[PDB]
Parts: sequence; structure tokens; C-alpha cells
Amino acid sequence: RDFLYVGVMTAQKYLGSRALAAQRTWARFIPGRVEFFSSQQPPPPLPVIALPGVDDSYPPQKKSFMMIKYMHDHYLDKYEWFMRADDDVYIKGDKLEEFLRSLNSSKPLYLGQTGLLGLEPGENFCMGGPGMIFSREVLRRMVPHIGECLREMYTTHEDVEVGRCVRRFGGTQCVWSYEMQQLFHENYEHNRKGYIQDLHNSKIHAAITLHPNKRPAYQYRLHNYMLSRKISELRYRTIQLHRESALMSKLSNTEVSKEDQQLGVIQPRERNEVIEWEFLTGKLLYSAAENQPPRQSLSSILRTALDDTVLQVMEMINENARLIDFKEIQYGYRRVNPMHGVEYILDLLLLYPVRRHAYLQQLFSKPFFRETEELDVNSLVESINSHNEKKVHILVPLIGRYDIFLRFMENFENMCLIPKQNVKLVIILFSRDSGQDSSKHIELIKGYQNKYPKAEMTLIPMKGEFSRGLGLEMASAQFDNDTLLLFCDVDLIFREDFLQRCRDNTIQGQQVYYPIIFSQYDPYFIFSKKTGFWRDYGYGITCIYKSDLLGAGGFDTSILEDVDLYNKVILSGLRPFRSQEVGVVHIFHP
Amino acid sequence: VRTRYISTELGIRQRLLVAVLTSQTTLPTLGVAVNRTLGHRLERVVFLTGARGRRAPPGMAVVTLGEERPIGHLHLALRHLLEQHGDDFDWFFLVPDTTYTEAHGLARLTGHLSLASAAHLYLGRPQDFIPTPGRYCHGGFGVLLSRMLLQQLRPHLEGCRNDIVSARPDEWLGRCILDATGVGCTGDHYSHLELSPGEPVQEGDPHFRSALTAHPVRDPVHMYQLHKAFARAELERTYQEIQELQWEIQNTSHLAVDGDQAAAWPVGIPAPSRPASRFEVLRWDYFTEQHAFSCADGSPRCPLRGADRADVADVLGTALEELNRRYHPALRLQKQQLVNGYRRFDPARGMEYTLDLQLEALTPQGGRRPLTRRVQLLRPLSRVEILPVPYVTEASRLTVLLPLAAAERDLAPGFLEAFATAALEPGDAAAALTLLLLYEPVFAPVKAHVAELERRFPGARVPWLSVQTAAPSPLRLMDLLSKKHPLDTLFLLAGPDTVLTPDFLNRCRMHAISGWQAFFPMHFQAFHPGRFDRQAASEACFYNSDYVAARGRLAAEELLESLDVYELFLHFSSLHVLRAVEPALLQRY
Ligand SMILES: O=c1ccn([C@@H]2O[C@H](COP(=O)(O)OP(=O)(O)O)[C@@H](O)[C@H]2O)c(=O)[nH]1
Ligand SMILES: *[C@@H]1O[C@H](CO)[C@@H](O)[C@H](O)[C@H]1NC(C)=O
Ligand SMILES: *[C@@H]1O[C@H](CO)[C@@H](O)[C@H](O)[C@H]1NC(C)=O
Ligand SMILES: *[C@@H]1O[C@H](CO)[C@@H](O)[C@H](O)[C@H]1NC(C)=O
Ligand SMILES: [Mn+2]
Ligand SMILES: [Mn+2]
Repeated sequence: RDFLYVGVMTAQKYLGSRALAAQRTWARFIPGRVEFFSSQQPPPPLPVIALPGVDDSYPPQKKSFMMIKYMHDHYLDKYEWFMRADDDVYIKGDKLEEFLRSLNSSKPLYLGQTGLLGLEPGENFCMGGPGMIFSREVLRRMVPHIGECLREMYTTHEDVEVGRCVRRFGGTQCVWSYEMQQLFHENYEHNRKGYIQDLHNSKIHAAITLHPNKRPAYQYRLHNYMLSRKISELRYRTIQLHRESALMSKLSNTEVSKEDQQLGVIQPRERNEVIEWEFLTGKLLYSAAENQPPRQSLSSILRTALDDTVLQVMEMINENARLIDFKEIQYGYRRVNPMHGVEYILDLLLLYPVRRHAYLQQLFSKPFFRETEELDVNSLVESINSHNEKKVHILVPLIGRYDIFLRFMENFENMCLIPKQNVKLVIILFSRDSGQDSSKHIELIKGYQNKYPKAEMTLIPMKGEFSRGLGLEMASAQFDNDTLLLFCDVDLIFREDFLQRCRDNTIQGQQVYYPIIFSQYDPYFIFSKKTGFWRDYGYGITCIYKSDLLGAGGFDTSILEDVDLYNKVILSGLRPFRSQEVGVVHIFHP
Repeated sequence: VRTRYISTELGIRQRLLVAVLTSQTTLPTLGVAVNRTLGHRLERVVFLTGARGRRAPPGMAVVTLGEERPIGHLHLALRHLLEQHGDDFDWFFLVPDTTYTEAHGLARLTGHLSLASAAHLYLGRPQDFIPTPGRYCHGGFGVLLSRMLLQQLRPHLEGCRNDIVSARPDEWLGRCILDATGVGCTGDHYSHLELSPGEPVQEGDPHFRSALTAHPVRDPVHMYQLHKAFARAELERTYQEIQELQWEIQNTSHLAVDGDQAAAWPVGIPAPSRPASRFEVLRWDYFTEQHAFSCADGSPRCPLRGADRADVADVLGTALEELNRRYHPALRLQKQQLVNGYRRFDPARGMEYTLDLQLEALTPQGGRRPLTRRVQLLRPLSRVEILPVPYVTEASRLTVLLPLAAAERDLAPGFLEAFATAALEPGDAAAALTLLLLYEPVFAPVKAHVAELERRFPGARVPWLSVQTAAPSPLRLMDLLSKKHPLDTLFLLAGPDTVLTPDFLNRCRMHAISGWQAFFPMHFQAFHPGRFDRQAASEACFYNSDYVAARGRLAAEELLESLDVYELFLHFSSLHVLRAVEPALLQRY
């Protein structure tokens, strides 16, 4: 770990802003020691070195000279390479380590991006932004004349002066190769703001040092992205190792293990077994599944995934460099194997304007695992040796419909009241014409109330015209924001399975349950093509917490209302849990 | 002067070259084992053999040296490594066939030395001489020479060959290095693994974690087993590295802009996609342990079939294994029932699961208690791999077929007009139609239309044949057409209800690979005088040779009478049977 020693320059106003971030971002991956340098002061959050006689004055002139002098005087023979860098730079330790290890440290090398004052043409200087790397020989030949360089100051730019010092004493100029502009990226032609925003550019991936990164939070974000890329590369390495192990066991005439065959994959015969593909144009998608609609617009998720896949293809195609350029996708195919991976057939339009196929494949790595609610193992075993779940509040808006009301409450009592299920029933009744069926509904409700005196059944005498949203909103308003509300419907029949699914699928502040109700066709829980169908377009039934409903803004009460609530829930950041619901079936009604 | 690449400017050479030493007898087995265990993980591997007995194995850089004596063999190998290659690599690894190489460990080692420090290095297991206190590297453990050392060694090769009388070749190399430059065998660390004769490979042994060579290996099977064990060790190391990276991301996440997005389980995998509109939401596909309720057929429920059932079983097994591992040894779980099962595919993340398991808890004492737990599984999406595929040219001679039956005479002109506008109108004669007449035991308009097409397009020619035989069985007609056609023509079996377009013609030409793939599209069905029908084959794009092979496999009559061409290619053929949707093929009735 005596290979590379990078000394990053900072300022008194940047110790707790950029220096700390850089120490916790890339100083943990540099193969060596990273030391922070600042100005002399008459409890800093970082261990920093105060160079005497140095003031925090931009441009950091003579501060870099003092730091180079310190580098030579303290760690000349303990390291091979020395990097001078700003606090607003991101340095990849591993890539830089390989790139520097491919070089001879005993030859005078003055690395950095070419900089193009007092420059007689033919010489240059490494730009101080991306980061300038010296060698041991450059230090040994230059540092005795750093004072001489300081006394012949010409320009007001520190990197120009350092390059001039190198050239005068060190027998080297900055590297002239165009590859430096890619390796040591400047990121200033675009992204004028001063912090890395577009992280999915080939320039970002292929660079070694990225600059500038003024915003510390964006520095942490870039570090997290780079570590995610490293994790993805390691996962691909695991897939390759599994493939090699499976093949190697095959060669040795031995049975492969279970973990090596599923991940070590390099005719279906039956007609209904071949997995059909989907057509993918530039901005349209065609599918054959009954659930999916044909000629659906290309979703933003699909567009982003395709863009990332094409970027990976271009990265892994230009590896033999001429410079291949991607323009558009004329058409494509996609087949998602649930347990193996994703297969693509992309007919790209590449530029060297020639089309090129690509039979892509994106395998699945080792699956991850997590328990939603971890339990106390120690407390469980003693209990083993030695309904009270979350209450669901059922809101039922009503208008008329005596017979369906009676059938609904018969089912409700038979499935909840005798089983003593932990539920609370709220009947929202619209007293049309201020009477009529209201009296009989009240009588039935009261009789069911005193028949089961521990039950929780309440009826709210709504007035006005029919409005699902208004009645639901005022029924909810009387409950606190940590109550589980179910937007049930009168013409529905459900079992305890639906109640458990509603309890589990609704996370307060995170998830909203939006089941796809099975609607019975015009003449039970037997699911068949003739019996009924899944109502995809039906968002009426909802299992949502009161706080989540308030955060979504509630119903508009102006007009379809369920769709508006769904859109508001999506906009609020909540996760809509759309899935099939086999525990409740909507009885047909004219 | 400016260069496009750093290599030319800085004089960067390739990192490592491996020079495997072999013989005539030991090449086709031990050399092949070495190649299959090492060459796919390295950059350049060169095999040096005394004589070439049989043909050189494919993809093997076999070099014929000339002599079988070990000292002369080593001398000639060094001469070749100096003459060719030579000043193109920084490190040279000379290893006999009877020594396994770790590849990954060797690469890490070579990356762990700098050019300035180890300018003249003689790496290997030290071994005492037999007056000089210097030591030489053992030949069977691999020798990592340096480019400068080889260059200085060059003018002394014949001198060393013609003076000393050492027996072993590695001792001769050590003597030559000592007498030419004076540097002995440096031990650093070079993690060598020695094997007792007749040993069984014990996977998980500590010595497999840190070792770059294994000596001696006497059979290819032993080499394969050693490579598998070292792969397991490297896999464990990679898992540990992944855990460390996840921990670092978790440590530094909460200061970032993403915050929870960066620290979203699993750590490192891309965060779940956030839908923008209602239509862009992702729907969980509910499934029990018996039936899947999201059927592409259309039924509300359908029993799990093939891939879905296998995936569900694998996920249940993985969940049970993970729970047992996590709760071991305090609690062991039992028979597992899938109460609720959800699965959706996130294109930017991978396939996700949300299971509701009704497990059973067994204490070591013996207590029994049912337990309900919810688990989440994610299959992350790995990197994109470009599968190799045979080259297919856009311009291919295509022969679109049509078994024009008796009742389809009315609709035949529509097919003829579509084919004309799709292929005949463009100047290129890229397609030709050979329609068939089913003269069941009177088609003047069809022949008149064909003649009109011929006169309007003098280059275009459309033939026709009169099958008097009944039984229009797809296979039967296809055999007759295949017999009366060349064996390399591109076949486009289009049904009468097909409206060809140039886009579909191009897709059939460029997705029907000769002897590798057969294209079976599905048209766009419509109601009323739309939908993508999945139970109709109709249009087929294959090759005559592939069809002949499938028919031969069938031969090696009820199947011939009740078999579809798509079903034939499905059963009696080992070809890719791509079944994709074609928006450019619209059908109606
Ligand atoms: O008054 C100042 C301003 C900046 N710097 C430091 O000098 C270097 C140059 O600053 P910066 O990288 O922000 O300039 P840029 O490269 O964006 O022009 C950095 O290490 C800063 O922390 C300094 O010491 N004093
Ligand atoms: C209930 O919680 C929600 C959560 O967003 C909040 O918006 C609302 O103000 C809370 N109401 C009360 C009365 O605490
Ligand atoms: C040798 O290895 C190369 C790549 O590692 C492979 O292409 C080739 O087929 C191998 N040859 C033999 C005989 O295994
Ligand atoms: C590195 O350079 C020095 C001086 O230029 C030279 O003596 C040494 O041999 C070089 N290293 C290598 C590995 O060639
Ligand atoms: Mn800067
Ligand atoms: Mn209804």
C-alpha cells in the first residue's frame, strides 16, 4: 500500500464541506495514503496539514508548491506516485492503480490532462482540475528548484506555473495524448452548473478522475453510483465463476451442484410452452399477452432500460478500438424468462450509417433475500416451549338497494361476526328523499347491532345527492390518521383472505393496496372465463391509511374519482400495489 | 505531436504472457486441460512443445520447438520467447503442463509489482543449489521472469547451454540467471501449493484461498477438479467483496442526494422504478403454489406450466434455505406453504417477489408452532452479453410460397397485389412467389392475374404447379414443394390471408438464419367485418435444408397427417424457433 500518495488541496471554508466528503468517498479506495492540506491557522473535522506561510487565496498558487515540497520532504522514497488534486475531484482508486502500474516510476512522468500566458508553442501544462500525477523522479528533479520557480512567477494560474516548473526542472511536459481528455475528464464543456448530474454517460464511466464536484451531496451520489457499478461488475464476475464451475464439473464427469446450474446456463416442443417475444420499435411496444394491450406506448421505464442496454452494448462494442456511434433502434424484440434473464434482439443503426443486429442477453445474478419484519429468535423459542391484528374499517357508500344490502350484511356477519373477526363496519347511507328505505335500513342495522353487542357497526345519515367521494371523505374525517380504511362496496363478498391481504399489502406512508376486482359475469369464488373477468380498469376498492389519504389530498368532490385518487397517490410518492385479488368477487348487477 | 492512444505515447506494453511448456505426448490432454482452465481468463497464452505429433488443437497457440530434451527444450523456449513476443510484455510466466495456474491470482500478482522496483525479477519457489548462497526457482511451481532479465539473459543462452552439466532444466535456468546477472530466486509473496501424490481435492481447504500454482497434476481430471475448487474459493472472495461494498454504500448513503434511493434494498442494485403516470405502474402477478392468475391465454386462472412453475419452486426453495440459514441453529423451519405469491419484472432493477409463507417453527427441544412470515426476493439484472450469432445478409434470395387452396381463389388477387406492392414494385428482384394449385378431384383468373403481373413487371416471374392430390396437409404439401425446389432457398410459407409488406420481408430475410434459426411470426388478427393470435402458425420463415432435416428426423403417418410445420420444427428439430409478434402483418375475417 505504498504505491500512490495523493495530496488533496482544500481551504478553511472547505474542510467540513469538500475535504470530509472526499475523505469518506475516494480516500478509502486510493491504494495508499491520502493527506489533506490547508492554510496555516493562528477542532477541524479532518486530520489536515497546515503548510506554514500559506493563505486561503484563490487561485491556490504556491499552496500546491508547498504541498509538493511537503510530499518530497516526507514521503519521497515511501511512494512511487504523487498526485496533486483539488477537493472538488473524484478519483477512482482501482482504475488509476492499474493505469499507473502499467508505467515505469523511475522515468520522469508528469501525468494529467493536456492544457491548451507565457507558453511559447510546443510546450504545455497539465490542467489542475482533473488531477496531475507526478512520479518519484519528477519530484526528485523538481523540488530543489521549487523556490526558484516561485521567485520567477509569471502568470496567475497555479497549474501553468507547476507545469512550467516541471518543464524547467524535470525534463517532461504534460502528456499530449487525446486519451487523457477521456481518462482525466474535465466535465466543463457540458454541465456548466459545477456538479455531476448525468451519471449514465460513457464519458463518466470511462474516466479515471472526474472534476468538478463542488456539491458534497452530489459527490456522495457519484460515489454511491461508482460503488453500485463495482457491485454490478462483481455480480457479473460471480455469474462467470458459476458458469466456469458448472462447465468444469461437467468436464470432470461429476454432477453439477444446484447453485451452479441455474446460474451456469450458457426445443420447448409443446406448443403452449414457447415464450413469445414482444416487438419494440423506437417509441412503441407490441405484445401478445392477453393482459397487455397491443401497440401500447413505450413506457418511460422501458425506454430507460433500453437506453441503458444500448449504452452497455456500445461500451462493449467499442472495446476493440473505430469509434462506433449509436443513432436509433429501428426495431427490437424482448423475451423475459422469469428465472434466467432477458433476451433482446436489437436492430441498431450504428455509425462508424450501417445497421447491425445484436442478440443480447441479460442474465439474473444470485437472488437477494430479506424478511419484511424480522423477529426475535431468542424470544420465540421460549414461547414455543411454553384475532387481534390491525383493525380494518369498512366504508360502504350506499344508495337504495335493499336486497343487495341485506345479502351483503348476511355475508358480512357470516364471515366476520360469528368468527369475531377484528373489523369495524361503517355504513354510509344516502337518505334519498329524506326517508323511504332509510328507516328499514336503520331497523336492520339496529337489529344486527344488538344481536352482536361486541360488534362495531355504525351508520352515518348522509344527505344530499349521490357522491362516493364526499361520503367517503367525511366518513374518513372522523378517524385519526393511523387507521386502516377499506373503501369497500356494497355489491361485494369477501373472506378473511382479502382482509389479511389488505392488512399486509398496506404500509402506512409507503404502500396503498389497489386490488383488481374480479367482476362476476351475468348468469361464487370459482374463477372461469364464463364466470367473470378481472376488472383492470376498476380502482374503486382501496385499502389505504387515513394519513396516506390526507397526503394524497383526498377526493376532489367535483366530478372517475377513484382514478383521480390513484393519480394523486402516485404523485404523492406512495407505492400503488396493483395485483389480482382472489378473495373478493363483485356480484353482477344491472 | 499528439496520439489517439496512451499506449503509443507512453510505450505501454501488455501486462503478462504465459508460456506453457509441454511435449508431444502431454499436449492433447494436459495442454488442452491447461488451455481450458487458464486461457479463457488471460490475455495471451503460448504453448511450447518439442514436437507436433497430431494436428494443432483449435484455438491453441501451439509452437513447434524441435527437441524433446528438457534442457534443450527450455533453451529453445527461451530463444523463442526472446525472438518473438519479447519486448511486447512486462512479465513472462514459464509453467509446465503438469502445474495448474490460478489465472486470477497470477494476474493480481503481476499487477502487484511495479516496473521501477522489480526491474530484474526471478520469481518462484526458492530451492537450494547442489557453493553459491543463491537459490533457484522450482520449475514445477512456475517462474515469473522480467522483460529486462530476459533481455540481459539473451546473450548468455548458448553459453549456459554449452558449459554447465546440470540435470534438471529449472536448475539450469537458475544457474544461467545467476552467472549472467547475479540475482537469485526471490520468494516475494509467491503462494505455492504442493500436492501429495494420489490426493483427493478437498474443496474449501484454506490453501485454495491463497495459491497461484498447484504441482504436480498428472491427469486432466485432477486439473479440472483443482480449477473448480479454486473457482469456489474465488466465488467466496467475490461474495465477501460484494458484502464490503454494500456496507460502504450503506455507510455513505444518507449524506447523498439520493438518500433512501441509494440505501434501497438490496444495497447496490438500482432502485425500483418510480412510475410517472397511471399507465406506467407495474402490476404484481398474483400466483399460488398451484395456479397462476395472470394467464396470457386469457383465462382468469391457469395451472402453473413449465417456466413459471419451475421459477415458483426455485423461489420457494431459495426462501426456505435463506430463512433456515438465518435462523440456524436457534430455529429450524419446516414444510412451507405459499399463501400469497407476487411477482413483477422491473426492467431497470430485475424480477421482484413478495411471498407470504405459512411456515412451521421447530425448536431444538422439539416444540411445534406455526409461523407466518413475509419475504422479498430480487433477481438482479446482470451485465448485457452479446450472444454469438451467424452472419445474415440483408439481401437474401427469398422464395415466398402460397398453398392457394380451392376456396381462396376470391382472396388470391389481394395476396397477389400485396406481394406485388411489397417486392415486385421495388427495382430489386429480392423475392419470388411460387404459389401452388390444389386441384381437388377452373382457376383461369389466378393464371390471368399471374400473367398480368408478369407483363407489368417483365423481370418478375411467378410459377405455379397443379397438385391434383387431395389432403392439403401442411407437411405433405411442404415436402412436395421442398422436393421441387433447391436445397438452399429461403422459404417464406405464407398463408392465403397474409398481406406481405417490405418490412416483413426484410425481417423474414434477416431473421431466418440458414441452419440456426426458423422464424414463425404471429399476425395481427382483427374482429368484425384487434388481437395477436398465439395459437395460429400460418406464416413460417425457414430454410429448405432445415425442413429436410426435420422431415428426416420425423421419418427416423398420423403425425405426417396431423402435424403442423411449426409443430414439426418444434418437435423434430434442434433449431431456434423464434415466435415473435409482427405489427406489419394485419389479418382479419
Ligand atoms: O480561496 C480559495 C479557493 C479555493 N481553494 C482551493 O484551491 C483549489 C482550487 O479550487 P477549485 O477546485 O474550486 O477551483 P476550480 O478548479 O473549480 O477552478 C481547491 O482545492 C480549493 O479548495 C483555496 O485554497 N482557497
Ligand atoms: C396525520 O398524518 C398525516 C401524514 O402525512 C399528516 O399529513 C396529517 O397532518 C396528520 N394529522 C394529524 C391531525 O396529526
Ligand atoms: C483453447 O482455449 C480457447 C480460449 O480459451 C478456446 O477458444 C479453444 O477452443 C480451446 N481449445 C481447446 C482444444 O480446448
Ligand atoms: C525504468 O526506467 C529506468 C531509467 O529510465 C530504467 O533503469 C529501468 O530499467 C526501467 N524499468 C524497466 C522495468 O524497464
Ligand atoms: Mn476544482
Ligand atoms: Mn358494482
